[PDB]
Amino acid sequence: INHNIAALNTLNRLSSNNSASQKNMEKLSSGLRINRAGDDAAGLAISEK
Amino acid sequence: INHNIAALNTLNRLSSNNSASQKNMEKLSSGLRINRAGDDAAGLAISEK
Amino acid sequence: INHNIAALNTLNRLSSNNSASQKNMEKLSSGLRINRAGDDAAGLAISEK
Amino acid sequence: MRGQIRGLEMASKNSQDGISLIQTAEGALTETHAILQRVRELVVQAGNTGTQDKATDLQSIQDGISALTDEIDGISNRTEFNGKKLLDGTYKVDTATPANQKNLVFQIGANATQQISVNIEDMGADALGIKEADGSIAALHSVNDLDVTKFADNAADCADIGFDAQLKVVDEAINQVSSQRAKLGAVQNRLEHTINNLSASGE
Amino acid sequence: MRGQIRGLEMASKNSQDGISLIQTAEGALTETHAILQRVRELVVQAGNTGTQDKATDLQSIQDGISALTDEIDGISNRTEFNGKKLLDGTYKVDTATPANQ
Amino acid sequence: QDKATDLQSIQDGISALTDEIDGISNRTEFNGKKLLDGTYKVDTATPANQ
Amino acid sequence: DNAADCADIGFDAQLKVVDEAINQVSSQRAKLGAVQNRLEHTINNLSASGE
Amino acid sequence: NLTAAESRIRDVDMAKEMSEFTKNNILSQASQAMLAQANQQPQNVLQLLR
Amino acid sequence: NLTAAESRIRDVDMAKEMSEFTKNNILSQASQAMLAQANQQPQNVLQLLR
Amino acid sequence: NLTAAESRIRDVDMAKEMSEFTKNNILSQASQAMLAQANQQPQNVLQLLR
Repeated sequence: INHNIAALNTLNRLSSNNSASQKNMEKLSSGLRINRAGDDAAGLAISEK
Repeated sequence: INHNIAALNTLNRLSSNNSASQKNMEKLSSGLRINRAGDDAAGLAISEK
Repeated sequence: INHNIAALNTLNRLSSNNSASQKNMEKLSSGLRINRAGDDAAGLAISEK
Repeated sequence: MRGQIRGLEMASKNSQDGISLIQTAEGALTETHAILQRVRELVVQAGNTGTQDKATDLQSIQDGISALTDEIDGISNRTEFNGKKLLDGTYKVDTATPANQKNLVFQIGANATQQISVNIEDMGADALGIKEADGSIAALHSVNDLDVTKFADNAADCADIGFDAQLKVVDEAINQVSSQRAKLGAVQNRLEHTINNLSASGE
Repeated sequence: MRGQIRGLEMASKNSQDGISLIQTAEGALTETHAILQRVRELVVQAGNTGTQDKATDLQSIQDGISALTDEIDGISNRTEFNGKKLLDGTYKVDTATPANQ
Repeated sequence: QDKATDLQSIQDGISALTDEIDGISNRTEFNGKKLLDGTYKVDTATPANQ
Repeated sequence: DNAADCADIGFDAQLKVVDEAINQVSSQRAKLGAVQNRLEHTINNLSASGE
Repeated sequence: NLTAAESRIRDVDMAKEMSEFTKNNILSQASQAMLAQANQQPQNVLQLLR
Repeated sequence: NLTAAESRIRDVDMAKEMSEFTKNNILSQASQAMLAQANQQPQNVLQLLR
Repeated sequence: NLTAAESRIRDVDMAKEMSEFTKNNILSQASQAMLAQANQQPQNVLQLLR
């Protein structure tokens, strides 16, 4: 089944890890634990206020 | 009996070994000794909690 | 009865074996255990879906 | 012999197909679970940070949670195998009613009756299975997410919204995922050892 | 001589058939054994990790084990030779009863 | 796991196989005598019909 | 509807039909080949006796 | 999981299929050798009964 | 302490798992070589009994 | 955000595409080996039916 094996779970981990490290940078670079996205829009809207 | 010999026990070992190395990767790639499957659902459900 | 002997059962085995090895190739070449033919149209129609 | 051999070949086929179903539902429940982790994060935040968050903040959270609900429901209503909604929480509710079960049978053995009985019962509305869905609590906190402003009224005072019941819904929802995956993986192991038998015995 | 020769040909046949039965049951018992290894893994875990596992955890384990039981029973109730359930545990229980062997 | 249509696909194959078995039993003739006429020599406990 | 539940369609009866159908072929061929052997030994007798 | 499911449907045991391929080659060749022999025997007959 | 507890549950002995990975590669490859040999022997037979 | 949007349109899963590339190489080579075998069988036939 050679043509069916790619360790696709590894590939999924890869996508996950790349986004993960990306997020780390974005927070590091910006100095923001807050998200740009509305994820925790409570805490965001607070800090906005 | 040429048509009956394929070392089918070797073939069974082959299937076993391919799944084995696969599992090794999946844990290595994910960094998870835990299973996705409920095998040791005790330890899983614990780590979930 | 010289004109009546051809080991026709051997000939029938021959036709069978040629088609057999042919099928093996076709699956090997295509990488498909599935049939082109509707033989196991259940499993086929599943994989289609 | 050949009757049984061929039956063992199709047995291996059927069991592998079993596995495919399993791992489908398995990965889906893993993602569900990951959501539920996020949910509990939002529960602890939906402690209102005590009283510090305002009603709008709880509504922002609740928008996020209802969004997550819609995703859980999406899992349970998109996870199909051959059209069979494998996370149809009403697939095999035992009910104490044999007539209504859709028993997830797996005929594997080349011999008659050699079948495996499996149970599906999880879905987005399946959270604290007290017996069934209780009401606003025990299921519909997973669906409707009671932490709107009722929480700010009684952050602890009445259990129904006093943070307690909600966290218990989430905890039990997770526990039901855990046990569902436990059954699921139990059968996974079964089919592993089955196939090993089918292989050796077939040989 | 030929009577014995032919009887030896069918003897070889019968003995090879013996072997086929043997190796059938053999491989089945090997798989059974492998399960039992997994079982003992689940026994040592079903030391509850002492007390650390909870009742639900033990039930998750027990679900797995009862599943394994069903597989062992499946071995012993699927391993047939010519219909003869070769791992019928009641096949040849000596019993101290010749009538039932 | 198979659905009703899948069982019907299988059943189409099997009924096809039936038609082939019937074809065997209704084509296997010797000198016209349908040698696999299943009603050729049904003993029946009736000597008159054998 | 009833993959096992009633034997009539519960996979059991069907597999038993197939198994017995095969067994009836087996025994039919058993009789058939018994007669084959008979005619083998018959012909050997007819040949020797004829000679 | 779904591509794996498909892969199970289309699972080629490539080792099996190469092995079976090999066997069927062998069997074809053997059978043809025997067909040659089937053509050889009646020639021996021809000479011997000339 | 809690993330450490989890880590114990999900503890990957990465060295073990790379090692075992290696082994299982070796074992797969070896077994396939033997499957080739299983296909070679009956060919030798074919020639030798031709 | 816009260059990211484009990037999603032109998103190459480079790992996927290297993997699929690999596979298609394998598959091409395998199929050609089988084409050789397709040319070998009728030669065996030629000798065997000479």
